[PDB]
Amino acid sequence: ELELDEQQRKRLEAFLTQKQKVGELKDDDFEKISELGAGNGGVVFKVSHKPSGLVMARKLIHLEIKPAIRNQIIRELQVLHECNSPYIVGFYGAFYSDGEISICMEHMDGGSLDQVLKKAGRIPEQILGKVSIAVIKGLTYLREKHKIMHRDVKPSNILVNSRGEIKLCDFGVSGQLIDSMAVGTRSYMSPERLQGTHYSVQSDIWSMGLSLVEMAVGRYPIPPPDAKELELMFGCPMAIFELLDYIVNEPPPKLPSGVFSLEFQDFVNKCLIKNPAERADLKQLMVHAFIKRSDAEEVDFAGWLCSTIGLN
Ligand SMILES: Nc1ncnc2c1ncn2[C@@H]1O[C@H](COP(=O)(O)OP(=O)(O)OP(O)(O)=S)[C@@H](O)[C@H]1O
Ligand SMILES: O=C(NOC[C@H](O)CO)c1ccc(F)c(F)c1Nc1ccc(I)cc1Cl
Ligand SMILES: [Ca+2]
Ligand SMILES: [Mg+2]
Ligand code: NA
Repeated sequence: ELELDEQQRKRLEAFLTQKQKVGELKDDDFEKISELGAGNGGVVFKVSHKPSGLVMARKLIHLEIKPAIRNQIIRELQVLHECNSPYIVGFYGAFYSDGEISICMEHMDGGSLDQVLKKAGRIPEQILGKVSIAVIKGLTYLREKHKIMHRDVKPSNILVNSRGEIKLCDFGVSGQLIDSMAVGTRSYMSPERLQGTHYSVQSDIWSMGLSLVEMAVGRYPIPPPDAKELELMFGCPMAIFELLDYIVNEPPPKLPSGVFSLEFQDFVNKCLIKNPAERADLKQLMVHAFIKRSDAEEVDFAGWLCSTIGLN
């Protein structure tokens, strides 16, 4: 599942060749083009790297900490130069400057899936089959090649582009950056992680499953939509601490029946089993009926995406 396509192998080669031409990244070398969005502790800009002419996405994480500390995150982040996969957002470099840490990456012109979902309303099952393949492959890659688990799968961390690529970002490559930060939503965290118990890649599988249900139905799915909400949805509020308690104590969300294929409902159900030991693992998901069916479908993801977000 980590074997590269010809077109994929080529795109990777092109990104690396371009990358080699970029030297050490420095603050003054960037011109801001626009604001891509912001989280609970970071802002992201679309920027031009003046010298190279490359357009990048630059994330600034404003953090006030001794030169000692900062210099350590920069060190761990250097691992990103080794994360090369069609399913992982490309990295250019990381530097510290005037209080904030900068992480420069490949700009994804389709933005993140939370943005796409807001535009689309809900994302069709066949499109989510391709998204599922990408996420599982991206997680397999991180695990196999870098012994890293993502730790923060959610729609805003899956990015897409007009070429039809789907990629993960914001994965836990640096332990120190994770600690020095660590308030990001806990709303996609597995029950085991919320309970302080057992967490491995199994926990990313839960987050992917919950993210797929949200994108399929068009709404964060906890607590479940009542009969009349589903009726308006297809024809066919809780405070954060209340929501995390719900996740730990109540049965997992599921897709509504009768609108999605049984293979897709079964796939999400296997990702959402509360017991991480019973929950499917990457190897099992890679050969799940829904994944095999989706891999065989010729889905024009870029055409769907471009039409939907009005790209162009
Ligand atoms: N490489 C990139 N290309 C295009 N858009 C990007 C890229 N990286 C980030 N973005 C956008 O920038 C937004 C802000 O990113 P983040 O600061 O990581 O916040 P978030 O992921 O939305 O929320 P938190 O901080 O985890 S709660 C994302 O939601 C994406 O829409
Ligand atoms: O950025 C991260 N989380 O979201 C930040 C949010 O803005 C906080 O509110 C993050 C967390 C831990 C870590 F180890 C990283 F490497 C991170 N960033 C990160 C990882 C891979 C790539 I390719 C690009 C980036 Cl940027
Ligand atoms: Ca400067
Ligand atoms: Mg993010
Ligand atoms: Na600056």
